[PDB]
Amino acid sequence: VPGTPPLFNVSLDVAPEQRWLPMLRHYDPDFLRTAVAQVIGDRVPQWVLGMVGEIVSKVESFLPQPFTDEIRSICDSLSLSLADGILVNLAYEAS
Amino acid sequence: CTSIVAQDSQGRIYHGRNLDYPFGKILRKLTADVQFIKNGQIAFTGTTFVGYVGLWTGQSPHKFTISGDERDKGWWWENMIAALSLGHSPISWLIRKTLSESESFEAAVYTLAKTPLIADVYYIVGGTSPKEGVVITRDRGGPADIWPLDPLNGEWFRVETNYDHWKPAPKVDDRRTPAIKALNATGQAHLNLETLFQVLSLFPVYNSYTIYTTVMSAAEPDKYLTMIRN
Ligand SMILES: *[C@@H]1O[C@H](CO)[C@@H](O)[C@H](O)[C@H]1NC(C)=O
Ligand SMILES: *[C@@H]1O[C@H](CO)[C@@H](O)[C@H](O)[C@H]1NC(C)=O
Ligand SMILES: [Cl-]
Ligand SMILES: [Cl-]
Ligand SMILES: [Cl-]
Ligand SMILES: [Cl-]
Ligand SMILES: [Cl-]
Repeated sequence: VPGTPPLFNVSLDVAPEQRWLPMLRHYDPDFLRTAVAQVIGDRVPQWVLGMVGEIVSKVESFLPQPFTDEIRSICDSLSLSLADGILVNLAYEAS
Repeated sequence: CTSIVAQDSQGRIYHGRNLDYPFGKILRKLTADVQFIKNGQIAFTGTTFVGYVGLWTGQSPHKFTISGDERDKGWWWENMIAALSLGHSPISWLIRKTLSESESFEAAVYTLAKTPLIADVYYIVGGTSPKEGVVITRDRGGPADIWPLDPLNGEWFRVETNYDHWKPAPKVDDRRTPAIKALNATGQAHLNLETLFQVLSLFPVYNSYTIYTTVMSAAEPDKYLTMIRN
């Protein structure tokens, strides 16, 4: 028990734009927002932020709608740009 | 990152990983285990960060376990902007999709090997039967290398950190050799989730960048265990 993370259920039978919101309700939005800014800060070089609009464009057209629908529901819940949600979800594909 | 898949002398498959990330005193607070539900049942279990919808670590109960490690030949971001815009998949989205849909260890391996990706990666997969462990070294277009367990010839574990296994690990970041030595010293007959967890607790396999350690076994899905570090 001690040292394990919180355990959440996420239902794939619930719509993509709703299935993460129960989990999000357990966290302080200001905290998550600053956390997102941090990761984007020290993981996304500034040249990437310059064309971030482009990145949003390709994802919406070339990435599967659940991925994007889930991410936009997170961004709207936390008052983030869709760009920031996509970036933070692409920030880990490598170091 | 370090991922290990191994087989004990009786044929059972065990799978463990450390997820390392720089400037992660914040990600430790956002780490969460998620059970993904289908038809009122736990379809698969993963570990992730709040706000991240893909999975770098997870299990499909009684079928397979997956972990990914980052692979960087340089210019990742540059190459991933280029690679995205052709219908290729994000690394951790493919892991999640595979856990959700693949019917077997065999099926998961093929999908993880062949699906086009927006970046290079290492995929480590464990199954439920003898020999069902593999390291898949991915290029964006397909597999650079498939490296299965071979206990018949004495090769009962595979260690992957962040470097191609057929090349030496760099002297400045060699977490591979200490893991191999620790598994060597454990012995195939004493491999289990507890001793695998201990291997993943050795410095520098476990280091100041380690966010969490997960050990898991598709054949014993109730033993899935993630420990947040620091
Ligand atoms: C998740 O849902 C399943 C089925 O709906 C249930 O058995 C289990 O208690 C739930 N777990 C959590 C942590 O909510
Ligand atoms: C591990 O043990 C094998 C024999 O079981 C040996 O060939 C190999 O060199 C050892 N590796 C390390 C890093 O000690
Ligand atoms: Cl919080
Ligand atoms: Cl899914
Ligand atoms: Cl390696
Ligand atoms: Cl390499
Ligand atoms: Cl065990």
